[PDB]
Amino acid sequence: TEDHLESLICKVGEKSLESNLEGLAGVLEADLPNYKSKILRLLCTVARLLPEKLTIYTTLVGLLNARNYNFGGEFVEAMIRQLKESLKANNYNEAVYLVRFLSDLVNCHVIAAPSMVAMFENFVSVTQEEDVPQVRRDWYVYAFLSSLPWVGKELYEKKDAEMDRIFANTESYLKRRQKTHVPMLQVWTADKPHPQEEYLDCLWAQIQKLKKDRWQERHILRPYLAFDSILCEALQHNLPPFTPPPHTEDSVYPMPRVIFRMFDYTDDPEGPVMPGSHSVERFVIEENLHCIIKSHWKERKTCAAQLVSYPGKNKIPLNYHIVEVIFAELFQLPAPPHIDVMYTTLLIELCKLQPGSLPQVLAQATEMLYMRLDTMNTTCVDRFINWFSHHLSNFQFRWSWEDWSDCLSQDPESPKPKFVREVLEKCMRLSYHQRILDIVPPTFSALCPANPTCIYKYGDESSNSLPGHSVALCLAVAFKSKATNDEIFSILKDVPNPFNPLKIEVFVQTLLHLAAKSFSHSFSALAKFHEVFKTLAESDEGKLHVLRVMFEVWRNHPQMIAVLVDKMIRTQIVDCAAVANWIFSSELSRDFTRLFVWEILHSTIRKMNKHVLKIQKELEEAKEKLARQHKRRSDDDDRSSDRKDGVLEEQIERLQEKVESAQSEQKNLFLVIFQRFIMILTEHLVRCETDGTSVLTPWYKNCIERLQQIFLQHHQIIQQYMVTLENLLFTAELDPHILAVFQQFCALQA
Amino acid sequence: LLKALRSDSYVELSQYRDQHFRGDNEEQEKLLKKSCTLYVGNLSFYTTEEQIYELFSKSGDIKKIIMGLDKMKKTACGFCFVEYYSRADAENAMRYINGTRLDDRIIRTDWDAGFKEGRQYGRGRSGGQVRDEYRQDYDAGRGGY
Ligand SMILES: C[n+]1cn([C@@H]2O[C@H](COP(=O)(O)OP(=O)(O)O)[C@@H](O)[C@H]2O)c2nc(N)[nH]c(=O)c21
Repeated sequence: TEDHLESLICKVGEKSLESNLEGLAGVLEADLPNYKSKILRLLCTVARLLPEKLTIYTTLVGLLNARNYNFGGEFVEAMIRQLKESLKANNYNEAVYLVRFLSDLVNCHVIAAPSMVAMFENFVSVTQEEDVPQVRRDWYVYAFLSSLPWVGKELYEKKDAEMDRIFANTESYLKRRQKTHVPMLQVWTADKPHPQEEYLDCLWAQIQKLKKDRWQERHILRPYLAFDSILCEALQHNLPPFTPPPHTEDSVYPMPRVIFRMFDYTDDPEGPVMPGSHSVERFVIEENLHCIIKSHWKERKTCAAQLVSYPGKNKIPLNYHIVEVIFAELFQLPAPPHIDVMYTTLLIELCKLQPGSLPQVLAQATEMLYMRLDTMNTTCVDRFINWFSHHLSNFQFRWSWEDWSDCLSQDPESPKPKFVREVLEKCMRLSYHQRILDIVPPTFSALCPANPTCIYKYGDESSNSLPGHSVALCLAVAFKSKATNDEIFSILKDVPNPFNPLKIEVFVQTLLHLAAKSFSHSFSALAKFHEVFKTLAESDEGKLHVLRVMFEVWRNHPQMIAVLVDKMIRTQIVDCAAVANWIFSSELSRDFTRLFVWEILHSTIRKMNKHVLKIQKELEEAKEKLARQHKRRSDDDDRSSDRKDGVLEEQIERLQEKVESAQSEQKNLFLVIFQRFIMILTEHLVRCETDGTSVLTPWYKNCIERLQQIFLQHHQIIQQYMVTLENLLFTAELDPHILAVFQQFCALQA
Repeated sequence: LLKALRSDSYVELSQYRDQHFRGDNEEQEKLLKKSCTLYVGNLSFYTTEEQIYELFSKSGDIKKIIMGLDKMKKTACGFCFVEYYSRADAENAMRYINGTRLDDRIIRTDWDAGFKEGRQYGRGRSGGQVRDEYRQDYDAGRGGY
């Protein structure tokens, strides 16, 4: 039954629970003497791996501790070692799960209450440390506060005098916390419907309400209440004087967050009265549901079934909470906890799992998001754009568009009309141009996407006066005759020279127009004539000129240029630096606010980041080969491996210098983007000041938030460039509006 | 780790095997596990290379898409092969995009041993997919019977 023990441990939570707990203690006792070490490992792992039902497992420990006092002895000691090493590994996400598990144990009388108070004193005392990042101080305070709901009433009455000083110290710290990072993190800057506040501020207020009403909560479930008689005689265990690990340079702390509300109890009048925003029982609901998503993110069917059957579903309206939680996971703008596409399909299975009510609230939830689009962070809008279009894709594109009739009588660059324009454009990607026109009411015909057809400058009937037209027709027959690369050069030799920009334009326009049928034809054309592009576009400005003429060919088909540039980079036709310059070129200025251009920039960045990691990975494995051979050389004294080591020694140095070459290339890419980002924004700021116009414009609002978004999606990489950015680009002389973005980013993690 | 949490009944290979493959069963077993190409099923005949690229780009970047053409008609038979750069990226598409409606049509995905020349043509007697001949019901997406 070695494999049986872990199975039955996981079975207790699923689906007479108290009777199930009682039986579980008996079977655990039978094989405890010979499997004690293995049992401790299983309980320790499930304490951090399964925080969704930690109250269930705490009662299991209490019953085992009650029957065997010695069992609870080493288990607590083993639990501390797990916590002690977890902090050393900078794995704080489950560290809070562990400290919650310890806190709930005092309810099961496993842990002495005074010892737990001294444990929290050290956590709060971290704020008294100096020269330590403010983020680290936040986590320890968060860990203590987060565990309070499970330990609120019982711990308070025992040692109120001590923890009141603890509460004062925590309250004192929250007053002087830096709040510079909130504006980046809040999805909505507006406060009228529901304010967005930092998690500590929201959590603290909920604790105050819980403290106000004598620490009573209704949502949480406490199985140990039923086993009151048994746990009374159990002897408590005193915790060792734990101390937090000292701060180290390599230590990494979790980023600050912000919890957003999109629902109010007035939204569902007939249903159960859901907890208010500053209600502690609401926090535990979202926290459990987040862990449900975290635990079963791989299995969408299993995840959907688990959260819908959430314990205590009768008290609280599940449909409104689950929808809010999914959007909460989706709009964590630093990074969603999983792949973005997971949430789109998760709601699909949820929708079909509860067809009775969930489609109604989800439709209502979508409308609520639409009305708040006036002040929503753009990086979250793109996630909203992708989900809503995809959700419409697998629902026959059925929607009451006439409801959003207000978008027509607005500025075309206002967020609401822009949202409609982007959604239809994305819906165009999944269907036909005619298909979108049919479903949309005719009044929105102005917002319908344009027909994605190639634009040929050298058209048959356009004009014969355009330069190079005679040469252009020669390219057409050459391509249709499957000409070789060398003879293509001969045709280009006749092009007059005003490097030659004219040669690029005539070659690109003809080649793209010929391969305008599909992506496969276009990909083949570039591969077929790979050498031609490399020879012609040798200069950096020549590489840039390839993109601008390419954009003119497919201005009306954003998806076509979405992948066309991607293939060019991987074929070394144009480096990432050229693409970044092309984005901010005056040619794209009119469409700079479009969503598709930013997908280009991020895809280019990801390719550079992915490529440099692969080179680093290749260096590491080659480095380990030296370690592997040296270990074998020590074991087997072979003198013929000296030449073998020499082969890899000259190999690794080539990789090492290549990494520096690659890292410098990656560093240059971000430097170019930020350098190019400053000049455009500064130009906007000075002209608005000179002309007296308001700075807050739809163009400026969209552009400034893109600067935040690129910071957020690659903060880990940008961490290596703090010295360079501060000394060169982001300086004190810079405008405060631009510098404020860097002000919050550096304080975001440090 | 934990036995229950590590379970994911979407990445594991299906019972399908390519009988045209040169090698025994175990060769696919090891090759399928370390593979970055997956096969889709029962696409609409009117679907296009752009649509499938857009849908699967959500999981991650694509290296190459091979449309499933007819043996003789040289026309799409409602299936295609999609190849990702990294295995981890391809798993997400299999975990989530699989079973999701596309062009008002439910699609089905499965791992593949890797693209080979001449493998994109339908192996059915008529020229399309073998399942087409055994199909009996009426559907416009698959050109009728
Ligand atoms: C059902 N199915 C068909 N194909 C591919 O589709 C083409 C023709 O498949 P088929 O001969 O119609 O499949 P069958 O023998 O199971 O009836 C070939 O290129 C096959 O590799 C398939 N390819 C993969 N990877 N997985 C599948 O389940 C699958």
